[PDB]
Amino acid sequence: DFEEIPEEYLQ
Amino acid sequence: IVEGSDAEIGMSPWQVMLFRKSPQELLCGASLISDRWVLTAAHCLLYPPWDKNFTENDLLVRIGKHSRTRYERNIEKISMLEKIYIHPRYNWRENLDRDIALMKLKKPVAFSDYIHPVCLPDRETAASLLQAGYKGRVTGWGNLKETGQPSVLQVVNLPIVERPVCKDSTRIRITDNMFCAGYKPDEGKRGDSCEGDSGGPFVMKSPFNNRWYQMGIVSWGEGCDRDGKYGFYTHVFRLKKWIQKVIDQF
Amino acid sequence: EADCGLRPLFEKKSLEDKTERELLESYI
Ligand SMILES: N[C@H](Cc1ccccc1)C(=O)N1CCC[C@H]1C(=O)NCc1cccc(Cl)c1
Ligand code: NA
Ligand code: NA
Repeated sequence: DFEEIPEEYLQ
Repeated sequence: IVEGSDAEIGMSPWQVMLFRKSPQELLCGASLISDRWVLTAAHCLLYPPWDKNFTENDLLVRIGKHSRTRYERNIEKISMLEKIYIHPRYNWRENLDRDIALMKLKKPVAFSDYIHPVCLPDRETAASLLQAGYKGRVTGWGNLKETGQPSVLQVVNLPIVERPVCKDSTRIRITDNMFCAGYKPDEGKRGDSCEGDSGGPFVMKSPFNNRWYQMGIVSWGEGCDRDGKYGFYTHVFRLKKWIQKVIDQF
Repeated sequence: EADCGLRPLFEKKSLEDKTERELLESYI
């Protein structure tokens, strides 16, 4: 339900 | 938030969203108290009855938000956690006594029109303002009803309730580290926190210096916006000695 | 912080949000 956040923050 | 309204832009620039990395979902509210410290409820991070035990790397904080679900490019800032600190006498077994936790950010956050810290109360501000009938303000992205979810941050203003009325509303044991807020059945107006508002701030605007202070943390309630029930909030000033100890030493 | 609790888009501009007066009126 949430817009995907930038990959940068999931590193 | 039940029976609140949409927040204005920049109305609660200390509001923080606790966000799970995988699956990507909202976990809780929280608040910004400096460029590197975020305050929340302990039960947002640790609650064994529900098999909840989050570690730093499980979590992100999202600061400066308005929309619940959108990625607010050029506005919100997303920060990783360095360390979690839960109150050593947090009572998850019984009544959520001392429901408070701090999170230190890996890097300090830049302030902006949308990102700004709230004050923590001194003894005199707390004594002056924590009085039955005086109203504070709760903000969050939690459910709109007990039994759905909002598009943007919600806001509700609620009166502090006399401690005997809080006690007489529940079988759960209340402590001095809690206060309760909400309207009485006869008072007409409604409103409450709900699931997902956990850990967000109960704030008051001092009439002495026109600054916003965080008096409470969204902690517990039986249902949401039920007649004769009230929301319970962690008493921030009562636990400020622990807050200062963590920040001074970490 | 030294300017804690002062919102950029409200107190810092001397603008009032739509319901803060409800809080003030309760502080009796
Ligand atoms: N419904 C339980 C009641 C409870 C209180 C103390 C100890 C055990 C259970 C609750 O509120 N819980 C169970 C653990 C988390 C918390 C919650 O949902 N908090 C969110 C909430 C909901 C409505 C109003 C408020 Cl202020 C806060
Ligand atoms: Na009781
Ligand atoms: Na109620």
